[PDB]
Amino acid sequence: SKMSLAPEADLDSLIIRNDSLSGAVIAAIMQEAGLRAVRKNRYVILQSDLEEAYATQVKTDNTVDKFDFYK
Amino acid sequence: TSIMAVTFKDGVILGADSRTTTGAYIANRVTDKLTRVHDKIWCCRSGSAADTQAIADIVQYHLELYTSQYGTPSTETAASVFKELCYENKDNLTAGIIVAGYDDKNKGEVYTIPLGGSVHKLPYAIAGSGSTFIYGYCDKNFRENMSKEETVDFIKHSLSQAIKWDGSSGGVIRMVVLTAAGVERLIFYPDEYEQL
Amino acid sequence: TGYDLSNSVFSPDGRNFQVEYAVKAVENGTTSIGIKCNDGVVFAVEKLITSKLLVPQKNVKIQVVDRHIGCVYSGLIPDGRHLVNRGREEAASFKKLYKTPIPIPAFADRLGQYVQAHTLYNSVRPFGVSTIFGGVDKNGAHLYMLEPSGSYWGYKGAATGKGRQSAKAELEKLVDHHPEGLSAREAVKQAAKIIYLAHEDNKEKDFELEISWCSLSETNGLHKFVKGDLLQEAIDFAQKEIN
Amino acid sequence: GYDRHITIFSPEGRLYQVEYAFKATNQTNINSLAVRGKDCTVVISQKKVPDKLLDPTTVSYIFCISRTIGMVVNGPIPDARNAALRAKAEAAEFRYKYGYDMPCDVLAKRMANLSQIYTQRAYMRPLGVILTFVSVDEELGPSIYKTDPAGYYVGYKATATGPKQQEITTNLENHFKKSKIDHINEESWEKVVEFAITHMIDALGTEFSKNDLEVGVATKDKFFTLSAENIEERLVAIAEQ
Amino acid sequence: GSRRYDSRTTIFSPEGRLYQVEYALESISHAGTAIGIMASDGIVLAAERKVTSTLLEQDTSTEKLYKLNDKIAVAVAGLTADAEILINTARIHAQNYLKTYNEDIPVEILVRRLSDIKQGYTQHGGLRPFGVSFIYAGYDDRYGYQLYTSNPSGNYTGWKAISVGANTSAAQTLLQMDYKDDMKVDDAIELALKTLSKTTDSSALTYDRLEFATIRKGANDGEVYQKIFKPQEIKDILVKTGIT
Amino acid sequence: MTDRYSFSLTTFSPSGKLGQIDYALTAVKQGVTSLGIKATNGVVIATEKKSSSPLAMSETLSKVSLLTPDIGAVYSGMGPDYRVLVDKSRKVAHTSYKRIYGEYPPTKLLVSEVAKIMQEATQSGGVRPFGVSLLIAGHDEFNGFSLYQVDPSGSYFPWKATAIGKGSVAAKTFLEKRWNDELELEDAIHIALLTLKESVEGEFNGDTIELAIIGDENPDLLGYTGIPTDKGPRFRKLTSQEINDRLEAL
Amino acid sequence: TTIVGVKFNNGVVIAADTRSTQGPIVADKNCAKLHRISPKIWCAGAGTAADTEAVTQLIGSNIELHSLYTSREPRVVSALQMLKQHLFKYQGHIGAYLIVAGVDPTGSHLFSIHAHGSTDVGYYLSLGSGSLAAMAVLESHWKQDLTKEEAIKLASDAIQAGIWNDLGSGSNVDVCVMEIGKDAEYLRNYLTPNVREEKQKSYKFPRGTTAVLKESIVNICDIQEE
Repeated sequence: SKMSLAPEADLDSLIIRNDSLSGAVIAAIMQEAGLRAVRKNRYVILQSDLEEAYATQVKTDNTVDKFDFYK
Repeated sequence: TSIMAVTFKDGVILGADSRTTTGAYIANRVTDKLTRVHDKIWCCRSGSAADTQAIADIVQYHLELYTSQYGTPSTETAASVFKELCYENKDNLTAGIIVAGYDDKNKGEVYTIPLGGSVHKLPYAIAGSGSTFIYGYCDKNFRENMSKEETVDFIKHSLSQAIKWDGSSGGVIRMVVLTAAGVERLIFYPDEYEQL
Repeated sequence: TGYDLSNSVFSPDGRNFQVEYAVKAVENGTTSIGIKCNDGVVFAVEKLITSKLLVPQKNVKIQVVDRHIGCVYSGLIPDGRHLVNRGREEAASFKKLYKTPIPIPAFADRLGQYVQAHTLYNSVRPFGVSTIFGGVDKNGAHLYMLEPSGSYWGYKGAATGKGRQSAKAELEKLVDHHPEGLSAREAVKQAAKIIYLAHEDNKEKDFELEISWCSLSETNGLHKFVKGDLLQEAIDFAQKEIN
Repeated sequence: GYDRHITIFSPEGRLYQVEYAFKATNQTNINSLAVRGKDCTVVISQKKVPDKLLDPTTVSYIFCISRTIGMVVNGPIPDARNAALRAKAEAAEFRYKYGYDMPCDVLAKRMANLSQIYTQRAYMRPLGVILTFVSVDEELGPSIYKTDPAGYYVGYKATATGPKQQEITTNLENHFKKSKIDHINEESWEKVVEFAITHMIDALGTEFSKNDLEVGVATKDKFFTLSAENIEERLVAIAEQ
Repeated sequence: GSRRYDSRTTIFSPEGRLYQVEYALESISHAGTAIGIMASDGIVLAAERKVTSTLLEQDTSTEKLYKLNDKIAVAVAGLTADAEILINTARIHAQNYLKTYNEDIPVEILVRRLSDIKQGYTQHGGLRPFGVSFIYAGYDDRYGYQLYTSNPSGNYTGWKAISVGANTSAAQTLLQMDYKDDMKVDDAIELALKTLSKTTDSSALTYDRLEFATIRKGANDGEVYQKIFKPQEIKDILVKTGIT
Repeated sequence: MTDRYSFSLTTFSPSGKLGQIDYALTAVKQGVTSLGIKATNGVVIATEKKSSSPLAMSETLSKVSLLTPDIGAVYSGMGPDYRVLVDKSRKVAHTSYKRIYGEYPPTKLLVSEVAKIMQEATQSGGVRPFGVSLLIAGHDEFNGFSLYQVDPSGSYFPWKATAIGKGSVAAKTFLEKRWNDELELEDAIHIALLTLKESVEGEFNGDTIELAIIGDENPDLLGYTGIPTDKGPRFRKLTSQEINDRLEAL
Repeated sequence: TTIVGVKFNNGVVIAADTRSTQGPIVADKNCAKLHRISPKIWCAGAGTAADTEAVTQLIGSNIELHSLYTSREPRVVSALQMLKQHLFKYQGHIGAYLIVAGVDPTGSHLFSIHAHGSTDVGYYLSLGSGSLAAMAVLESHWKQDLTKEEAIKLASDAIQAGIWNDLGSGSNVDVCVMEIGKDAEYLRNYLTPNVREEKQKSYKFPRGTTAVLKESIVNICDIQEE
């Protein structure tokens, strides 16, 4: 709500992907989407930036990363 | 059954009749005796129907494996696999097989493997039951390096006589023309070849 | 800790220590080169003369396989002499069944499986030998080198043994000057030049040079030994330049 | 000590030794990408020849199993040849005992089961290759199945493997996110190759000469790898776009 | 080579004992309790299950009582998995003897045969011993009713009343004060339930957590009928004998 | 070349309990949730799809499988270990019971042949236990429907409804209270989904929840008419459209 | 015995007689002669009746398993290639003659397989003692391209003619129609030529006609309850 976003971008797309996240990882994602918006030179955070920034600073793969055959 | 292969200027031509008897009764008047054991090496089968079909599936399996590892087989090579299944088991199997191939490095070749189990490189072969009745007719008329029109006419006159005198042969004459072109089947109906 | 003791175990990294160790056992052997010429191959091996009792020209470390595949190796001499021996079965057997002399890319494959199998159980030691083997069949010349790991590749020159640094650096200059593909008759004299240069880090115990070649156009694609005059000329050629 | 050398469970509940095999895979620095066409499949992989001395032709990662099935391998090359030779034998044997050509799925499922027996016996060591089979099966159309040392395998709309596989995954996903279909659509097989190389230049950042790539294409009833001349034609088509 | 990873499950200890057979005895002391009582005119086999949740359908379930032919039933205490393997080798050897002599197998043969199978694994092979202990209740005309227990050593001996499983010691001392030789099949039932009622971990004793089967000669013409009770006969016999 | 492992790698730890069957029962508790409910006219079994990636297809993977036309199975634990055990389940069912008695094995019967396969993965030398637990639902002619669980030990049990996997502790508590004796196969389907919705945090599309009934026989899937003696397969895996119906019925 | 297989456009129809004999004595007036290998692959057997029964069941299991393992419907040529190999391994002891008909994703097929492992294709086939009497009828009216009602008539005529003119055949004609993309139709007892005409009299004896020496009862139930 503090930041300037396109009304096209939507938070509902994000919430489902990760099943674990904390209030400090979220802080970093918004910085990254808003830092990346400066390279493209966009006033708003477009939904392309929001998605890219989501996939970085998450990970949480160490246990099924390449060992997915335990299900 | 009466088979033959005649090498010619471009490659080699195989021809056979389509009769399969069990005594006086004719079981099948339309049966393919020219089998593909690879895409450039065909063979013709005579002798006991079963014995040679067992060899033809096993040779088809040995040459597929040969291709996936070592590269395209030669006609020479394919002839030697038949040699090893015929000679080793010659007390059980009765197998008179002509193997006719087209390389792009040696043109058409014919190897014949009679009931014993030896290879023989010949420039034209005849085998089967009705072969006996044309040994003399072919030896007069075979020149080497004939043109594809002339060679098809030379194979038809041959088996025409093989059909007329033998009781085990008859029906359609199928043909496989096996060249640089690829694989071209001909067929010749009973009305057509009984005038010539 | 306990991951080095045994074969066919992996460390947390992803390595077979026994196989890494075997390359150190290859590293002690004598220098051995292989030059792919235009028309065939030239094998050449430094054979150390240990003492005045060893009989001259009588301990060939070049073993032939069939009539057209030279094998020269460095490492554990008995262990190489077993890997070739198994290789004389694989060739004689192919030749029985398909009645054609076994092609070289296929022979490389048979040996490969056999060495690769000996890195799969606790029960067998990995081979301690690097092989250089090649020859001429109806598709041209090939040259191969077989690591004790079980990998092999094509090559245009190969080396193994203590002199593998200086050799592989010298085979680069030989493919520079002669990008067309040097002549087989000439490459006898060039292989000699690569053994005498790689024998300056080992100039303590003199040696005796062995060369063998297999060329389509010189010997009819049959593997022979160079002997007599052409060999006595090779010694002269390399020796005059490095003076 | 002797729970982490052989394949028995650890006290925690994990097959350590199997897990160690996957780290053995990314020890060659090959990256690969594989996409389903509309009637064909295309798989490109980098081909790094280290020394000047190696003959560039023999180094290869694309293995012809049958006319129907191609196979691209990620990992150490001794185990490559060991899994490719066993694949060829099963491909032939199938044809012999059932009388048609082995489908892609059935070759994939036979490898996963040999892979399983290797993590259950004690004296066997699991092979450290990841195998990807491309084909144009006749029943199901274009297919890709990727098998691994554990013995797990699954179908794929597209896939990548290697050290920098993560970068290549993001692109392959971004494309199926926008178009909302399972497979790249373009009838011709020539233009699926052009698309393929574009996504590798992005994902790795590397510009590719004609020698750095090795391209394989499965169409109907033949699988080939493209000659060094043909890979140069493709790269002129990227430059002219 | 293989020697490094080798447990050696067949060596002696420094004192002339077999560790690995001792330990098999230990894992049998966690499993459920099983009791057998020998009356003059029958045998009671009564076993307490290790499972008890209500989702589980204990009504058709049999994991304690098995018939080996039509005169010899066994009860199990140990790994239920392991026990099914020895029971098919017994079922087969019981039948071979009927094939070759047209006469039902003596109890002594069928017990002595299973014991030596178990003995077999601690003698050679390097396999881990079996983790099972059987109570055999069987009937033969030579001695009448007979009862036998075997353990993972392979040593078997007959008994008048015995118990394997949890608190083997405690169950044997309760029986020892009460048992008498003039018992009938009615009297024995009442002593079997009561003894399980005093040892069960849970104070309540329910009909659903008990398995129960007898062998009585009250089948006509001098014969023996083995019945493994239905869950509705057990329920009525728990109210009759006054345990609840 | 040789195999020289003939000695058990499963020994008795000095306080009973075979060390290797304890561990394997932990890898069965890491697996994905899976559950089954028995009614008076069918059985339902349901499980959640797990996806390596969004690139990986998931329809190609079978996580519910057929053993015979009347007995289906679903697992929790390791994927590779279940694949080889379903193929050894069909051979031993055909070779020691189909050829010899004609009909397909009863469900009691078939569970015992599969339990001997597990058991002999510790008694024998050189091997370790299968890292899976099976649920086996089926139907025989003389005992109706039944549901079984075969654990990596070998022990089996009849259940009325059970669950296994990581959400096994939560799931069986809910089923304890919800199950009844009168139940339809239609009602049970509603319980099976409702529970498995709590246990899957990921996407709950009807693409990615695989449910299959051992209900009643399908005259249509038989493939041939004109034999009133033969009956269709009782097993039937539901398509994705049909499962999306029962979701909007929540 | 008489067995015909007649391919037409959209499927194949395979029909047989029903009399099974034990030398000159008819063993069973009506009997099953069409065996099912899988839901789409039917075959019929002449020769020794124990050999065809046992071989179809053995190739049944091996193709049912193969079906579940690959997850494809079975192709006809699988059934042909497993028979060929298994009949050869015995060197022609097993006297099984089969017409293996079936449909699948490739199309319809119709094969014949003899006791030595020899195999053929055809568009009409025949087997058994009265096989020659069926071949005359096929040759007379078979033309390329037939409709389902037409082909079914041609198939039952041929068996119709094998019943009158050969002694080994009698009683009912069973037909079995397999169309591409449809459920196989087994049409049991499709033509009944002649039923057993009545007896002149009945022969119920009055009770007490047999002479009985003793009587007893044999308890078959398990040993009676406690």
